[PDB]
Amino acid sequence: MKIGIIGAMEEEVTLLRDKIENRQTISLGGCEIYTGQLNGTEVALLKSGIGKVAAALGATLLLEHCKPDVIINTGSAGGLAPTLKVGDIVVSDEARYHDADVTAFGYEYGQLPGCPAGFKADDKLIAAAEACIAELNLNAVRGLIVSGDAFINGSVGLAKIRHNFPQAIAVEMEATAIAHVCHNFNVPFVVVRAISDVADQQSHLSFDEFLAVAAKQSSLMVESLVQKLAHG
Amino acid sequence: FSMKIGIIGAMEEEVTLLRDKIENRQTISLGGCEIYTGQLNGTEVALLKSGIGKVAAALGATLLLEHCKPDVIINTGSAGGLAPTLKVGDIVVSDEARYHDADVTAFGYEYGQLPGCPAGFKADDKLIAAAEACIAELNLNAVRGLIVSGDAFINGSVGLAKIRHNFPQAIAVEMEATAIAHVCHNFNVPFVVVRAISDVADQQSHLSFDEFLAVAAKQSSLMVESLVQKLAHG
Ligand SMILES: Nc1ncnc2c(CN3C[C@H](CSCc4ccccc4)[C@@H](O)C3)c[nH]c12
Ligand SMILES: Nc1ncnc2c(CN3C[C@H](CSCc4ccccc4)[C@@H](O)C3)c[nH]c12
Repeated sequence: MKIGIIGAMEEEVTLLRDKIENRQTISLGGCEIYTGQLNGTEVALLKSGIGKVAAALGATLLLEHCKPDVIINTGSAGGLAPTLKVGDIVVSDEARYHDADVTAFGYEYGQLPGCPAGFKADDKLIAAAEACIAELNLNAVRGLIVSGDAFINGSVGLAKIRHNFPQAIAVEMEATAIAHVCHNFNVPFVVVRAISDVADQQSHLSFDEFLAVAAKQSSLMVESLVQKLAHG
Repeated sequence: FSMKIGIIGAMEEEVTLLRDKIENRQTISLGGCEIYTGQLNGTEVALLKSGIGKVAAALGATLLLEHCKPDVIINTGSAGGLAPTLKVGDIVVSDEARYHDADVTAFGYEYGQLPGCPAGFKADDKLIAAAEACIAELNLNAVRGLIVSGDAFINGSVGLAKIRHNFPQAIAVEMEATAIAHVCHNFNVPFVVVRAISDVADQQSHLSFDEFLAVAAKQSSLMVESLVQKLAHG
């Protein structure tokens, strides 16, 4: 069993990179993949870069060169669910683009042609993440995570997300692109991210202040998740 | 006699004319995409049908580069016209490509720019020069300039007005070119976009698109055919 892990930023993957033993680095298409073992479990950790295209490019390389069994997308997120606080965990049951619009041709808002309207996260991965959450006494929410190529900062951008996706629990920039690539290769995925901000007019300040905490929380969750998946 | 020209279009109607002209055609099926290998009037080509939108294009482009290692990439297909002098059927050639829907301006990046990327991706001078030569030789109407991409079909209202405000110099809008440019940038692969106008991205864009996609696909395909020939044999 080989678990794939994707994070956008150095800050989001560095704690995990530090823990990978028998570590090698694949440098390709402007991405880095760190292979080896995380607490005795085979992993391949991609630092993708920010945004949908970076993520898609990276995920494609990871799948092709490492052939992981499953994909875990980690990192920070803007919280949208009312009970989320900075540091809290969000688990995808599903990922959708909040910025895709071909509704003029009768696709669902956020759906692109040739894709499902949303991408369903894997039930077994979700169950394992929720067990870890319980064992670690974490505050978490499970639900729709929406992705776009914009940093959300209140105002019109937030209003548009609330309009189209009142049920969305968090917003970020890579998860759906990762889900989309996984869909095309029939690879199970889950998103396990931690809240850095709440996507409002204070989101820039909050993010600067709480990215470190979000990166730590998400990484600790991912470590626990990898362990649970490999060793029950 | 040793070059391989990569060509990318999103939709079947955009690649079908080119696909039909491929000698010794074969098909590679991978990651939900198709790549047609063979020769086009004697020049080795690899033609990708990527599907629609930024991720589809990125996934497709990555596979094409990894599996086929083309020397250059030509992005073909339709676009919404933004430049005044553009009519349906006319050619657009990219000088450069920017995301019209990327916004990390909150952290001081230029509008359209993603962190880790240049603010826009420049098309290859030689590729552009040859595209401009084919335009003269074919006696076509064309504009060269900035082409912008996003994951939305543009249909007037705020959608169009926002693009025109943020990119007053943009000459066309579509949904794959910048994703392709971005992937090519990361692999150090020269690209050019050579598309043809199907609509003017206004209230009427959906009707205009349905009506003039065939014309767009024809005119773009003709241009790519001449371009491949020019790149291969001067
Ligand atoms: N409010 C928000 N909107 C969109 N995404 C997020 C995220 C998740 N991220 C965090 C990452 C950074 S956003 C742009 C950026 C670039 C350089 C420095 C700081 C921030 C990007 O990979 C997506 C947290 N809060 C968000
Ligand atoms: N007004 C416009 N906005 C964005 N893109 C375009 C384009 C270029 N295309 C044409 C392609 C189709 S747009 C979405 C779509 C979906 C199903 C059926 C028809 C069109 C997509 O690859 C981007 C032409 N006019 C456009």
